[PDB]
Amino acid sequence: MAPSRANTSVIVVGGGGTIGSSTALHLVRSGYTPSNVTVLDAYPIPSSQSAGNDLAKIMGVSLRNPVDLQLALEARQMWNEDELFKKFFHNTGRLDCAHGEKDIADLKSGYQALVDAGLDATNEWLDSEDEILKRMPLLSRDQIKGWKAIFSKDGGWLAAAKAINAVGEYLRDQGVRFGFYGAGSFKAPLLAEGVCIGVETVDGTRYYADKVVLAAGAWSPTLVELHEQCVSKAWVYGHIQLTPEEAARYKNSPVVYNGDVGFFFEPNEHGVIKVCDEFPGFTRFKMHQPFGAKAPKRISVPRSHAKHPTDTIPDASDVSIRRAIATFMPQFKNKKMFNQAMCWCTDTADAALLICEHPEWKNFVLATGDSGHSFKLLPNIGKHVVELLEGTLADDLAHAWRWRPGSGDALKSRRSAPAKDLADMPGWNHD
Ligand SMILES: Cc1cc2nc3c(=O)[nH]c(=O)nc-3n(C[C@H](O)[C@H](O)[C@H](O)COP(=O)(O)OP(=O)(O)OC[C@H]3O[C@@H](n4cnc5c(N)ncnc54)[C@H](O)[C@@H]3O)c2cc1C
Ligand SMILES: [Cl-]
Ligand SMILES: [Cl-]
Ligand SMILES: [Cl-]
Ligand code: NA
Ligand code: NA
Repeated sequence: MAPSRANTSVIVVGGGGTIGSSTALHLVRSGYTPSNVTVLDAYPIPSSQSAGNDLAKIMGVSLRNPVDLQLALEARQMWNEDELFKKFFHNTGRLDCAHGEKDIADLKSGYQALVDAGLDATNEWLDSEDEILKRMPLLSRDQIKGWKAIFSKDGGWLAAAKAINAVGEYLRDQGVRFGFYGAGSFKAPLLAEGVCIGVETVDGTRYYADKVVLAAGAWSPTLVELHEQCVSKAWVYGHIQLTPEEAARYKNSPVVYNGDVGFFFEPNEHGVIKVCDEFPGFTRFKMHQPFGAKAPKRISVPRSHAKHPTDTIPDASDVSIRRAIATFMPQFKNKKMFNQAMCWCTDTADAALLICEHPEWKNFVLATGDSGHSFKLLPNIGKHVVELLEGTLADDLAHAWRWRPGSGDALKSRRSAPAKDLADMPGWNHD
């Protein structure tokens, strides 16, 4: 007879990443026996190639629809109040800025949506250079001519690697089982007459459990057949070094974001500032056969920086990140950029998550579709994956997250354009 919580075993594939580690965290917190939880990943938690594993990330701009609202609020509560996560959230505030008549109009209606969702207390509209420089004087009046902004008091950045590592340490201490590398890289579900009973990894190690969760990020559509519900894309970052004097000047600075430029935020403990641009992402299409598809298909397969650490970023991304520096930090415009790299995410057509049982395999549950904006949900997203496993997922979440092949083009998703492909963007490959 099929089990209580204490007797239920769960494998989390990709449990070294954002959604996976959250899932393992909430299994244990909700009272699964730790030894009954297995975390499998290609790399040790925090996984080298996890989009959530770098020294610092920003919370980022919320999406403006009610499910994302509720998730981001859940997350915010936990980043403020959860003893595990609190210490890694740096509540510097955020400026979401815009320039151009269309962009500013969209920013303003976005602002109104926030007011109308009841976030008026923590968001203010800034309608001049002066009001923006008040919130961050270190911005350049020349550069932000005619900018307007939303300032969010609740915004900030996240010691992301440190957070996932704290989760990993907690899982470890509690007695979660780990397999990494050959013993952690998913190859295929184990199936008994149409029902999933485990997974086999690349090196042929077999694991058995009552539930399997595929939280494999950008790799999810490469591992099992998803009929293009998820299309995986790379974004880019670089770093600049500030002197101790400069770093101290920039300390406690808000996150600054502009959708036409990119973002940056305060330097870390080592006086390093991370800079990103904003763009529709890059695919890397090639032939690959997920499991559960008759035949190899052209799909976007991440080019992993962990597998290929000599990779950088396309020349065009160097140019766009440079432009961001020159706009945000004109006085640093000559600083050398280092540790430029790509991180991989996976887009759904509607940019909502894909968290559902796989129609073909009972007890095989997808938890992916992160759509380039889910790191903020590290604290909370696992709770809802567990809910799904337990049949208790709220209706609206289950709906937003449901299986939905053929329901839109994820290559474009909600971005401004279909992603370009790395094959056509020179300068990242240094083999
Ligand atoms: C530059 C950049 C800026 C971003 N900005 C923001 C932001 O401001 N705010 C925000 O909320 N989000 C942001 N995102 C997105 C955020 O990083 C992701 O949405 C989130 O981290 C993805 O979570 P995930 O668990 O789906 O994937 P990941 O964290 O990448 O985890 C997937 C895991 O699966 C593992 N895996 C892969 N293949 C296998 C296999 N065969 N077997 C076992 N395991 C496997 C991987 O090793 C990895 O650990 C940003 C991302 C990038 C790259
Ligand atoms: Cl932010
Ligand atoms: Cl300076
Ligand atoms: Cl490759
Ligand atoms: Na990293
Ligand atoms: Na200034």
